[PDB]
Amino acid sequence: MKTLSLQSRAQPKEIFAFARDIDGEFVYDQKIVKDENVSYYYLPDSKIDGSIDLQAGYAKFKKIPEEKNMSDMKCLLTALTKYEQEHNNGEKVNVDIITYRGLMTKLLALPYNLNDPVDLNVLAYDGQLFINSDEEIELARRKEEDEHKQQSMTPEKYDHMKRCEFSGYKFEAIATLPKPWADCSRQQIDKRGKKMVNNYEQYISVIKTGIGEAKMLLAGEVDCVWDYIPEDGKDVLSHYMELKTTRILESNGQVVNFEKKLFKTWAQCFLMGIRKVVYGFRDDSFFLRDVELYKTEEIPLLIKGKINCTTALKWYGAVIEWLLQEIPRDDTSKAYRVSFDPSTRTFTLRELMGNENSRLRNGEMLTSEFKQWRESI
Amino acid sequence: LVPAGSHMMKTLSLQSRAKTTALKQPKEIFAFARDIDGEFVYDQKIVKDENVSYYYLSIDLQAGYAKFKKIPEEKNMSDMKCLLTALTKYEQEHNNGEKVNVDIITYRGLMTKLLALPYNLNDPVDLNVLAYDGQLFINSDEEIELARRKEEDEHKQQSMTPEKYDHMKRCEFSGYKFEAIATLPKPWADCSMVNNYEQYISVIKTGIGEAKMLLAGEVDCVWDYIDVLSHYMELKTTRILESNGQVVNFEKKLFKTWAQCFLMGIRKVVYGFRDDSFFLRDVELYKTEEIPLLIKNNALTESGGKINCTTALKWYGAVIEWLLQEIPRDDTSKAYRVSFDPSTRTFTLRELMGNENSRLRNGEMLTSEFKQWRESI
Repeated sequence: MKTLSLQSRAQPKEIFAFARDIDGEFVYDQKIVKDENVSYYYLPDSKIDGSIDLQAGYAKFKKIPEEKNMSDMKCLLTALTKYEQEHNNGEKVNVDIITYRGLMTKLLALPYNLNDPVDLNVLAYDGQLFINSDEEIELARRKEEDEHKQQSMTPEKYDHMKRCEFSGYKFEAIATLPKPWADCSRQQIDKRGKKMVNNYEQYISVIKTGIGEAKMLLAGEVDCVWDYIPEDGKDVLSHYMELKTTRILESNGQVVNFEKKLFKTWAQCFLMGIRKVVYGFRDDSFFLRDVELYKTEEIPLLIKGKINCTTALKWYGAVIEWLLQEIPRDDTSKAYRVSFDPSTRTFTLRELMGNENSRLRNGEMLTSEFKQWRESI
Repeated sequence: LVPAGSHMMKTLSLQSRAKTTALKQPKEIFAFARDIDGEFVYDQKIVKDENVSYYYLSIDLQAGYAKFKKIPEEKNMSDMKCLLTALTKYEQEHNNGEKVNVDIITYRGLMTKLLALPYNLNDPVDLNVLAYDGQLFINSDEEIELARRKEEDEHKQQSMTPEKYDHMKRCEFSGYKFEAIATLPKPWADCSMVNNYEQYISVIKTGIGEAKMLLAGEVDCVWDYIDVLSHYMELKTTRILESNGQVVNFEKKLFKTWAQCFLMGIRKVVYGFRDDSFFLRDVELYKTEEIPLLIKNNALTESGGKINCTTALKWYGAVIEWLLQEIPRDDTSKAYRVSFDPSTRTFTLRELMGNENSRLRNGEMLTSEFKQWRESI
């Protein structure tokens, strides 16, 4: 086991996308993903008047079982395989690390969320590091946390919490359209507040980026398009936006808690090259009362221990460099666990058992089809 | 344990839309005709001198119904053979022995089905497509068409009274009767039973986006004299507009008429309006270019929903661009099926097996005469 002191200090572009459909199946064709799997922002000021009910339709929420909603490296590799075959001249993508934005967000946000655990699996294959959350650990963590909530909250509060979760998806539904306005039917526009809401559908952008000298492929869910998707398909990232919801702010204490969320939102968007985020603010009856659009670049200054985004990024840089330094890049006989333990506040890198390596390399992280592809090159 | 889709099939989103592009001006390059005896006429002088009608216009549109000379519908399917016969003659005699300079060769009616699709989601489409001599040839499928009309007819017997079934046949006759009573066989100065054998077919060069296309289409009459397209006119009939429901019925027809005329560069359309007793009560002249605004300004309604001609055209542009992108132009070893399935609302492109390819290339679509000609160039 190796240990990285917490005191350690060191232009994104989308290259492909994929989606999960309403039935939980994955969609890989680039054209169809762009044509019918990403929505467009539409929320006129006239409707931010307190009439929009973000808990309406809760009972028919189509919710994916959490066991099928963990970060999945397999679909990422399936999409990557297609990209390499069809758009990278049959060559492997030129990065050092392949992972999900949400996992990197956990690393970036760590210095100011020392109460949150982190557990990541890392393994070297074909000269690249593949990083994902651990299925077993994650599933158990989610189960434990929900069971704890059910047990420690009144029935009313627990149901209220579930409705808050729902309201985020509901906000996305009532603040977006499936196509540009000019290509929508009147029914598609006028009847969005009644449309069934689901969390099966996801649009996943995969970007090439990096930090310091590290090159990274990062996959992340994107909520919508702010204006349009460039016809020539260039610099599409700058056209995306995130959509969040939170409670109205009625006191100083609530504002400080909002800054903590803002930090996490900055981390998510910054890593992904997303330049805009809209927050919807709702009351305890779930009515939409205010909306605010933030530029990602200004969030650090809207935030006023003491959160420092620069320090966070220097820490993140140090973690990434450390992994690249400490994990033998061409040794495929081992797998590693990167862990942050909140009870001792230690950030650790350890070698997993051979059988854990076997599990990861033969299904959980790497797929047979991806390995066969990379072998064939 | 069954694939979600065939590995030999690709899907186009119904939401796909091309950017609006410059209007293309169609131009006639040759014509051919089918005579009263059902024989084809290819000589340009003879076709123009003997096979063209001229507009000239109580009147009972079901009169003479008893003698309607109706060609057997299985002898009236769109025929690539006659088109290729006419095209060969054109290439030999007027194009300096070179192939016509287009990407796609097909019939107007088939393209109309694609253009009108967004507002006709219950109507199936099935087209055969194949690459030959650097060009795509597109026709309906003979067997599918045969089965489909019979299927629909059985469905009618099964759902209609003998009288209403009879009423539907008289409605069909009334259109041909209107043409007969509203035209002369020659210009007035030379004029000293109803049938659907006689057809005058204009073949035009046109385009959409970057695609160049040859389209063959029946033309009803000349409005003044033989830029020949600008001298043609379409003739249609429909029931008088005595209720909102009839306005609904008319709008669907008027949109299809716009699509047909727009694609062919026909600039004028006359509708005859008839009552229950099939008396002609009103006649209205339209310019094709004014139809989209008439439809837009109609409060009554029916991308599904309100018909929008611009949206239709953007869909059509997307379809044509997609076909040209997805079907290898220089591979003559394969044939394709383009299909819209109303039950699933999916638009797909599927590679046919070798024996279907052979059937199309060796008689049904390509003729031996046409292939020998193109080879000799």
